Amino acid sequence: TAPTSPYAATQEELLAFTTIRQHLPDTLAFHKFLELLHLYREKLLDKTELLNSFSKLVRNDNLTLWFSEFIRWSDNPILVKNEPVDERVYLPETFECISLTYRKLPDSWKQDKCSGRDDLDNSVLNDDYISVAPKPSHVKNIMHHENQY
Amino acid sequence: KVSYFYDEDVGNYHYGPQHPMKPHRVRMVHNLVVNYNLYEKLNVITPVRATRNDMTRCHTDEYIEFLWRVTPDTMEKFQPHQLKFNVGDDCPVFDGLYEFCSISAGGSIGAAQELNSGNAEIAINWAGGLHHAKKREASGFCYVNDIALAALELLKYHQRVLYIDIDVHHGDGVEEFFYTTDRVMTCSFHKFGEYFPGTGHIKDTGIGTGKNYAVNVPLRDGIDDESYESVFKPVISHIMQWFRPEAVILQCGTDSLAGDRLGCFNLSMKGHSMCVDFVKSFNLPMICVGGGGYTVRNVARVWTYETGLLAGEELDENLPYNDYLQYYGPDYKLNVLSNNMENHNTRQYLDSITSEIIENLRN
Amino acid sequence: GIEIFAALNDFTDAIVSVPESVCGKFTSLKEIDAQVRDIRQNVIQEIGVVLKNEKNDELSGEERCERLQKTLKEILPYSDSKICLATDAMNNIKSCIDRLDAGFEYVELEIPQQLRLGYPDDRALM
Amino acid sequence: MKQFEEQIERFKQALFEDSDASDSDSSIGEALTNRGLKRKKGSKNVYYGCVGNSSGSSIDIDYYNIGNTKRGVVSHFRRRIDPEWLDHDNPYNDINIAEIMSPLTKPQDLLTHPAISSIFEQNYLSILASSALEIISAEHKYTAHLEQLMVALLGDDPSLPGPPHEVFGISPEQCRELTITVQEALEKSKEFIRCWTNVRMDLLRAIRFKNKVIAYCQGEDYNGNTQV
Amino acid sequence: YCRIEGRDRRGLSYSRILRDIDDIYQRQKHRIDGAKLGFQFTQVLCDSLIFLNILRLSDAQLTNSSFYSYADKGRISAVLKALLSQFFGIPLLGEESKNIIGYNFFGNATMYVLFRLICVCYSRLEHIKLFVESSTIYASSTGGYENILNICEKYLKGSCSRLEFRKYLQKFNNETCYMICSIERLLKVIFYRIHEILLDPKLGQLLLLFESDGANSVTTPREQMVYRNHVESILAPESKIFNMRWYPLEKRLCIQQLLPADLTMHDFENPAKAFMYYVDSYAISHITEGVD
Amino acid sequence: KQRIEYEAAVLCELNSFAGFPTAPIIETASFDDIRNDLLEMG
Ligand SMILES: [K+]
Ligand SMILES: [K+]
Ligand SMILES: [Zn+2]
Repeated sequence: TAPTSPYAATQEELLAFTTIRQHLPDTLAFHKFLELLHLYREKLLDKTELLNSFSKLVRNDNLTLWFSEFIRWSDNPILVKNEPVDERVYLPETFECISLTYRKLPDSWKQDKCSGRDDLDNSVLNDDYISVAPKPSHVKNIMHHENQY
Repeated sequence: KVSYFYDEDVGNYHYGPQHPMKPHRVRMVHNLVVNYNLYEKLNVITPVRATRNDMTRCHTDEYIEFLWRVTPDTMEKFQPHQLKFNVGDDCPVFDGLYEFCSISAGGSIGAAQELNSGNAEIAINWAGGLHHAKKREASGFCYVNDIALAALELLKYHQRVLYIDIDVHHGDGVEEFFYTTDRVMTCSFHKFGEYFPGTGHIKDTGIGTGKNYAVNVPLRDGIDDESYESVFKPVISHIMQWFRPEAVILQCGTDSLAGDRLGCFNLSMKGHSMCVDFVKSFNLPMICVGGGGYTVRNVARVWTYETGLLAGEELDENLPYNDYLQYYGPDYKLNVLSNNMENHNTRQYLDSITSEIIENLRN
Repeated sequence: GIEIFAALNDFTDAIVSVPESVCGKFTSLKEIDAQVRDIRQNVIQEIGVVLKNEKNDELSGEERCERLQKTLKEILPYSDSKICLATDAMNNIKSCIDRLDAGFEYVELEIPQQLRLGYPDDRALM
Repeated sequence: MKQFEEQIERFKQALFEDSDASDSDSSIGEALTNRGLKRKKGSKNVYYGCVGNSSGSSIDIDYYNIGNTKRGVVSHFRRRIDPEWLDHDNPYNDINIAEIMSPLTKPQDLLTHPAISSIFEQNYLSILASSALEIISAEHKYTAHLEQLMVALLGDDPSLPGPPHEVFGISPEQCRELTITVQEALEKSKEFIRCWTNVRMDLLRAIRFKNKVIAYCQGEDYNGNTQV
Repeated sequence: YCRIEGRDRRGLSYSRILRDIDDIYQRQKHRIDGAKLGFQFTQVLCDSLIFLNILRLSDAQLTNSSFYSYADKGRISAVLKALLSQFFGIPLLGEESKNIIGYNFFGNATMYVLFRLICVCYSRLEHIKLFVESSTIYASSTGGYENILNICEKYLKGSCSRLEFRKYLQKFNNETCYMICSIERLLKVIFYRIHEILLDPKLGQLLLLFESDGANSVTTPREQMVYRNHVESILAPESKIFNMRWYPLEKRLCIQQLLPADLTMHDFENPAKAFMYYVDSYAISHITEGVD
Repeated sequence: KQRIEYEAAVLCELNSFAGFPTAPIIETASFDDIRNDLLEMG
């Protein structure tokens, strides 16, 4: 039988919306209502302003409440915090270069210890040079993966 | 008399929902080794899980302890510290991470200890060889860098080690580990350009007393068996002439085959196994680890072939009925082919880089 | 009326279900079986030298049996693994085959005679 | 009112829309970074280090609820009727689901139906049964010797009338330990065989039924062989 | 095959074409890198038989499609023939004035896309012919290019399948010869555009207007400007214009995109000529051309 | 047989209209059954 699309319109909501249009005395009021919905879709119409115009077109309180319940409206102080990222995620590219990719380390980073190192590994392993890969900036011809079989 | 390390648990781990890296592939390999009756020609061992004191000779104790304490359901207190250690997006946190790291690193250190004590010449750890993980952060699907630990173990008895790398990506963790020493020489054959990890330039050949003792072979798209052979045999031969290694760590990544998920080469099973043949033919102590490989049917078949050929046997062409047989349809053969992808290496280019390398190696 | 072949359509699913259980178990066996063969050949040679008592006479019968005793003690933990795997496989295949058998009992009923006994003239009967 | 239903569903989808999304039709190729090219269909998976981008915008899945269960779907290769797309661009072209999943309805169809015939051409039972025999035989070569030693140690050996500890000089306190361990070993080795034999005999029952059916659904094309 | 075909199909998308031309135009208008205004697409169409080859392939494929009823095949074939002959002038000291007057066509996005497709098809066919002739292996045959044409003819009617097609193509070993298979895709897009024009009721006058301007000798501005105002009026108030100009002397096709207040003729050899054309525009043109 | 016959129609329709269906989803138990199980375990 027929398939239900994702987030498809349910029967209760379609019923309620057609009763909303019916309470709206005119097809012009219904068209204005579609205009409200579309302008909210096109990022020119706010949420609360949609609710306000909806109420000033429906002039009915319970339908305003049903809308505010369907719109999922919630008035709370929107909190925006700005947290910087940890120094170690970008600091490498301020280090005095040695070659294209290997950059000398600063003394504050040669100050943590590996506890299982014996006298051999303190003379074979590399301690003060990192490998800072290069960073694209503005790539402007992107390749795709074309083989679809 | 080939030591073959394999822990039964490693095939039960799981990186994430749609991640490309599946340790399960290793299990598939074993499931063809058993049904190919290679179980009897190999000295099969079970690795001793590496402790925490074993893993912090390369890495830092802070990073290793973070790996120890973290947990996928109690990382609401670690979530701040997550990306300080590069963990989280393509190196996720999953259930049982530290166990998997200990399994792989323990396999590698065990192989090195087998070779040290004459108990064999060739060792195999198909579930190790993660060359991207750095000293203080994860990097590109790898958390602990077992190969550096294997080499740090080998260097107790042997005097000069050679690390050969035929993963299409560059082996940056290993190269950066031993970049200022002459006792280990790294050699990589990697696609270069707009590619991960973006290092590996033909002028990066070590510092300090490590000068000239690294080798980067920056190839290009579409390379195939003959060109790869033509650039692989000369450089390897001159390294064995002039460096005189005593131990060989061969990294056998298989994302350099034709059809891979994240690869851009055109090798095939013959083109890939030529490298194992040629490096084996020098009669040296040889550890032979795994690596990349993200199309798992290819990885299984190729690694099975290379094990049957490292032992000395001649496996059939057809495939023996096993549990993962239907992964290999519709042909069911141990062969991995190549496609008509167009090469991008003009002969003049290959010869130019080969001559530059060899002229570097004369010191 | 006209008959669907429900049984003949389930038969083809049972016939596929059968091999998988035992597939896993067979491989798990081959491993164990292959890490025990040297000890078994040891045991066979030992029993032979102890039972002939006249063909390989280089021993002290008190020790020739302490060796056999130790070797038998070594092989004991493998027999338990084999027994667990054999009982698992037995149960799985038992259920699957009960299903397949119950099916074939019916698929032989809703199939026309001429399709399993031939036409009443393609029978020699001298 | 179908257009009105489509409008209501579209408005519901707009409300449903996530806080952060990808609007541009072009997806991010390999591209190894997101700077500049955010809002590019998959740029949340990309950053500085970014081994690659495994998920392309061609395997993306859309869920549709039917009855009580939701079924995902690959919706990049829909009909999407347009000038640019040819039929042979579709990987799943000419994969007929209606005839792969269809029932038999006719016995002889067993030999022509695509999927079923691909099923009666596997010989996985004939491999497993022979593997079972190969496994039983080595075990039995071991059990026979254990059994001979047992009848010797108990004493029911026609060719050994004396006391068993004498015939191979050992203390009568060593013979009891030996007999105990031999008994355990023999009993376990017999049990394994008794189970594996049932496994093998049921595999053989399956093989017998399969061949009987292959021979029934051949009518007058019955030449003795039944290798599909 | 996959890289070529994927890059191809990803190239000839309606919106992608429009966005390309729009980006170039926007870069000109503001002189970002010193680039001044003018033409945004230029290309030379030398041969006259290649167009008949394209017509042949088109009719071959059109007899074997399944979207259109019996009459739309005739309609679309006719429309393609007409727009080929009329515009491109392909046969289906007192005479140079023609070759000095560039013929003008004004249309909307559909027409621009149609003409971009046709130029692409022409370019690929011509590159094919040149490579068959100059390359000294398959040129040695009498009609290797012609053999290719006949094979494609065969295939497009349903007389040959795609496997033989591709394996035979593999004989050339050439990506340049890989480019022959794309003709089916290009033709499908073209037929679609043309059909959506035949249902576009505003089409008629448009092409009719084209017919009208195929009769003058050498135009004075006012005629072209009132033509352009006609076209700009026939569309809704929002639309753009696309100008396609044909130089039969050089046999060159040039394309540009014009918004309300844009210059149609960019080059004036003396300020008096410029003032003349302006005053004419101020007189007739709906909005003065050349004003900021 | 009835269940297979229903699923075939569902998938052919979903094939024509929306896309090509992937493998059946692996989902949890029902809400009712989870409830009853937590009960009898409680
Ligand atoms: K080095
Ligand atoms: K490499
Ligand atoms: Zn790799």
